[PDB]
Amino acid sequence: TITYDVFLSFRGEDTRFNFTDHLYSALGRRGIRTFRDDKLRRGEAIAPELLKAIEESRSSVIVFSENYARSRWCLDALVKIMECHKDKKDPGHAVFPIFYHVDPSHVRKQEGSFGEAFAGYGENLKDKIPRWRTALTEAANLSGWPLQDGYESNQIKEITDSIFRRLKCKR
Ligand SMILES: NC(=O)c1ccc[n+]([C@@H]2O[C@H](COP(=O)([O-])OP(=O)(O)OC[C@H]3O[C@@H](n4cnc5c(N)ncnc54)[C@H](O)[C@@H]3O)[C@@H](O)[C@H]2O)c1
Repeated sequence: TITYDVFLSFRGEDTRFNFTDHLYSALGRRGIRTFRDDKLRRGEAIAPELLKAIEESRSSVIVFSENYARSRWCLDALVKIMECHKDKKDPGHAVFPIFYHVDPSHVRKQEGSFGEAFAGYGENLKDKIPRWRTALTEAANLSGWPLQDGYESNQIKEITDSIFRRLKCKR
């Protein structure tokens, strides 16, 4: 079953109210139905509604940001997104990564200030760190958009145009 065209994965502390919100609106203007979580959530494990939303999405757009790996919920959602890209067919789950002011290699290799996040995870999350690294490394190896300082409105326009074209070709 399919409900959304795009599941928007992002680190709220970094881009909730600014870049990802403008990206969310641009996707809507193109007729791309997008799930952008805005609910208050608490607890240890990721909310099941988010995992369910990923399963019912034709694709996921990941807004990688400096502190993305500092949130277990973002990493857990990424693991689900990549398990979906690999295992799901009819329809497939496309994955569009956006490196928002982060070096793509910092995400792929878990290096730089982006990689420092894994020092804060202890042995309570030993079993998780390998699937987290693998999901990050895999996601960073899909054709995306490295975004450095620049006119964001144009960056988002090119990104959502390319996603609109790719999703229409997948249908
Ligand atoms: N999947 C891709 O489209 C892509 C593109 C470039 C590099 N890479 C990864 O980086 C490694 C090294 O690449 P290189 O030797 O060409 O030099 P490099 O690491 O400098 O990358 C070349 C250019 O591609 C950009 N880039 C990196 N990851 C990207 C991605 N996922 N989507 C779009 N652009 C991306 C970089 O910012 C850089 O401008 C490769 O072995 C691969 O794992 C992947």
